[PDB]
Amino acid sequence: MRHYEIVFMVHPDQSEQVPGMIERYTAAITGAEGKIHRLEDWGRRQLAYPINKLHKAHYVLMNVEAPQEVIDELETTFRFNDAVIRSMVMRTKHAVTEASPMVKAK
Amino acid sequence: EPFDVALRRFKRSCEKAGVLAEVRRREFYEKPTTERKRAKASAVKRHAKKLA
Amino acid sequence: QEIDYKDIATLKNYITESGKIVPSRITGTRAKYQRQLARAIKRARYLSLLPYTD
Amino acid sequence: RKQVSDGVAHIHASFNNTIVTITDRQGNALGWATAGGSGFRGSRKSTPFAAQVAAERCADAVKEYGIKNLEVMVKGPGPGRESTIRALNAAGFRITNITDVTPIPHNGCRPPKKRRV
Amino acid sequence: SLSTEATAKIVSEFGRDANDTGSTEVQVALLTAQINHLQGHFAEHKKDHHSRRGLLRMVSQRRKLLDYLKRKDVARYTQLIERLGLRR
RNA sequence: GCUUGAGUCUCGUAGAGGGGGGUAGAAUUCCAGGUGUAGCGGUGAAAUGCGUAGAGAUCUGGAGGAAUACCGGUGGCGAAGGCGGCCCCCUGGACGAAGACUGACGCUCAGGUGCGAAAGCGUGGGGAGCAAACAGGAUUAGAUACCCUGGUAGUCCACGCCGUAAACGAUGUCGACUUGGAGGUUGUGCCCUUGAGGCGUGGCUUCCGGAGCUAACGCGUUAAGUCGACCGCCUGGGGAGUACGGCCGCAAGGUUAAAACUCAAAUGAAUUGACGGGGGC
Ligand SMILES: NC(=O)OC[C@@H](O)C[C@H](NC(=O)[C@H]1NCCC[C@H]1O)C(=O)N[C@@H](Cc1c[nH]cn1)C(=O)N[C@H](C(=O)O)[C@H](O)c1c[nH]c(Cl)n1
Ligand SMILES: [K+]
Ligand SMILES: [K+]
Ligand SMILES: [K+]
Ligand SMILES: [K+]
Ligand SMILES: [K+]
Ligand SMILES: [K+]
Ligand SMILES: [K+]
Ligand SMILES: [K+]
Ligand SMILES: [K+]
Ligand SMILES: [K+]
Ligand SMILES: [K+]
Ligand SMILES: [K+]
Ligand SMILES: [K+]
Ligand SMILES: [Mg+2]
Ligand SMILES: [Mg+2]
Ligand SMILES: [Mg+2]
Ligand SMILES: [Mg+2]
Ligand SMILES: [Mg+2]
Ligand SMILES: [Mg+2]
Ligand SMILES: [Mg+2]
Ligand SMILES: [Mg+2]
Ligand SMILES: [Mg+2]
Ligand SMILES: [Mg+2]
Ligand SMILES: [Mg+2]
Ligand SMILES: [Mg+2]
Ligand SMILES: [Mg+2]
Ligand SMILES: [Mg+2]
Ligand SMILES: [Mg+2]
Ligand SMILES: [Mg+2]
Ligand SMILES: [Mg+2]
Ligand SMILES: [Mg+2]
Ligand SMILES: [Mg+2]
Ligand SMILES: [Mg+2]
Ligand SMILES: [Mg+2]
Ligand SMILES: [Mg+2]
Ligand SMILES: [Mg+2]
Ligand SMILES: [Mg+2]
Repeated sequence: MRHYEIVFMVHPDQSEQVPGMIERYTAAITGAEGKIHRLEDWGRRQLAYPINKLHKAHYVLMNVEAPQEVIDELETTFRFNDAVIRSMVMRTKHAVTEASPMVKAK
Repeated sequence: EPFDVALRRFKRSCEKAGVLAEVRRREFYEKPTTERKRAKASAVKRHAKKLA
Repeated sequence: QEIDYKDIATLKNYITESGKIVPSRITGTRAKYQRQLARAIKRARYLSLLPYTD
Repeated sequence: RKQVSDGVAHIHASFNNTIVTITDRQGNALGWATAGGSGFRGSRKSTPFAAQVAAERCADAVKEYGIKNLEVMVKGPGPGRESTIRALNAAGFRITNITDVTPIPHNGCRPPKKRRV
Repeated sequence: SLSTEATAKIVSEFGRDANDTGSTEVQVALLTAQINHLQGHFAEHKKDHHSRRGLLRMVSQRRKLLDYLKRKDVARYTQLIERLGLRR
């Protein structure tokens, strides 16, 4: 059982479809009997460099436990969804649940 | 802010960044063996120096 | 323990104003932590939490 | 014939020649001069004096515009990156911001072979 | 590349005791399982020479252990090679 | 029989180890458009070349290929060749702590079988930059070169072939033993209150240096010291790693490998001078 960390940035104009996206992704995960160890939705922060002629984006962090297949599906939805401009799936040694510095600063 | 103080500031920032040395090194191609030779030579001197 | 790529504040202690990673011989960091630092800095630069250049 | 108070200066300083162009903030160029174009012809154009005279000629070329605030950027390693910026002061422009941009390829393309001189 | 449970169950099946992980039979059984597992990987990745070196090391180790067992006694050797489906 | 060699299992650690697939930023080139003018580019000096059909410069957008500033290290990994952005998938090895297990299962190998830089070859793609050949401009007494402007194969990918390098540590593999010092990197045990820190104990690695060894230079616990096991190889310089034959290869060629003849030398290290378009005063 692999633990993953997913960070994805979405076009700010779709940012009211972010409460929406989180829902289906968490759905798929628990659908596969996975556990959302951490969800954070710090958003509307300024980019360091422009991406796609844009200067800000909505961020979402999700530390999850899941099998590979659900992870690969998620990746493809990220690839095909036009609202998401960046995404990055990483493996983690164990489950992490303590608050990220992005929200503990808040 | 005086102009001249901004000039030396800019000069100091440019010297710290090291862009000019990078450009003068990327001007022509260096074969990997030769680059490795330079690196080894620069290490054998820094050592035989620090020791001295 | 692990150096987190999201923790931007400490990462800005190891990059110059131009965004280049500082040599470990200047920051006095151990080699293992320098490697984790470089990995985290690159990871952050991908997510645009840090700039590649100035 | 328009007036542009805030202007940019671009200083392309190569190992052989110096080019100074004053443009507006949006990048639409409005005057230019070169060390070779200033009267020098040949290796003489590589001298920092030629860079100063090129800066002066460009300043003359941009009098008709109402340029008084010059934001300077310099690109290149050649000997025209410091004399030129000291001549723009003598010309009279108020230098507000000065930046350095110089292409660093991050190991992109193979450079030409070494000269065996 | 075998999971811990698969290794443990192989050890339980070919060894005298659940702790008998060093016997020749269980060593040959684990080597055979790993080789069979890696066959698919090398079917997909024909230019992974560096990993194929470790696979060849496993093959040579099994050959040596089987030769030792054959010399030691032929009863257990024949039983094991018939149970594992090895030509020789 | 045995457990000390060899191996298996359990828990962790570090790593540019390998294969596959995605993706990011910088830069070069090209294309389209905007601004705008007489140069640009290049050299020792020039000239070919590019430019008012509007270049070079600057801004915006797009296409494409290749390589991954910084980190970066006398750092790390790999049997060697080699391996460097980031992410995922598959996968090899090494090391450490503690314990259990097997019970000499080992070492080294002629033939044999694999892997094997770059260049090269075949088929099919791709082609930004660079660039053998080549063209032009110089230089020169001549310049077929060095220098300049261009430029094709190639460099890139897939699948095959080739099988060679100063493929080098010019140092075969394995095991044992023999004074020290300073470092690097990576584990781990016990303790200051641990993170910092103080004592140990493993692996890998860099530089000095003792005895000893060596022709000398030097090597020196990672030996070129003291020994044992096995393998490879040498027998003056040329002729020659050539001819012929065999094997391999699509080919370039590779591999195995002589003799006639000829000379009395060829060679290594160091020493004193002389020189140098080598450095210092
Ligand atoms: N017989 C004949 O063919 O020509 C006469 C030859 O002796 C000339 C002599 N040439 C050179 O050194 C070559 N060195 C390598 C680069 C190219 C070339 O330059 C030479 O003196 N050069 C001068 C330049 C020159 C003068 N007249 C003609 N050419 C030179 O500058 N040489 C430099 C030096 O000697 O250190 C250096 O080689 C150089 C710098 N830049 C260039 Cl190009 N070469
Ligand atoms: K691995
Ligand atoms: K026993
Ligand atoms: K060229
Ligand atoms: K001559
Ligand atoms: K070409
Ligand atoms: K070949
Ligand atoms: K070498
Ligand atoms: K150590
Ligand atoms: K230690
Ligand atoms: K001597
Ligand atoms: K041998
Ligand atoms: K002879
Ligand atoms: K051919
Ligand atoms: Mg010049
Ligand atoms: Mg050139
Ligand atoms: Mg194993
Ligand atoms: Mg790897
Ligand atoms: Mg990979
Ligand atoms: Mg134009
Ligand atoms: Mg042989
Ligand atoms: Mg090749
Ligand atoms: Mg080809
Ligand atoms: Mg072709
Ligand atoms: Mg050329
Ligand atoms: Mg010619
Ligand atoms: Mg001629
Ligand atoms: Mg050909
Ligand atoms: Mg050879
Ligand atoms: Mg080599
Ligand atoms: Mg040899
Ligand atoms: Mg090693
Ligand atoms: Mg020594
Ligand atoms: Mg020895
Ligand atoms: Mg000797
Ligand atoms: Mg031959
Ligand atoms: Mg040959
Ligand atoms: Mg032959």
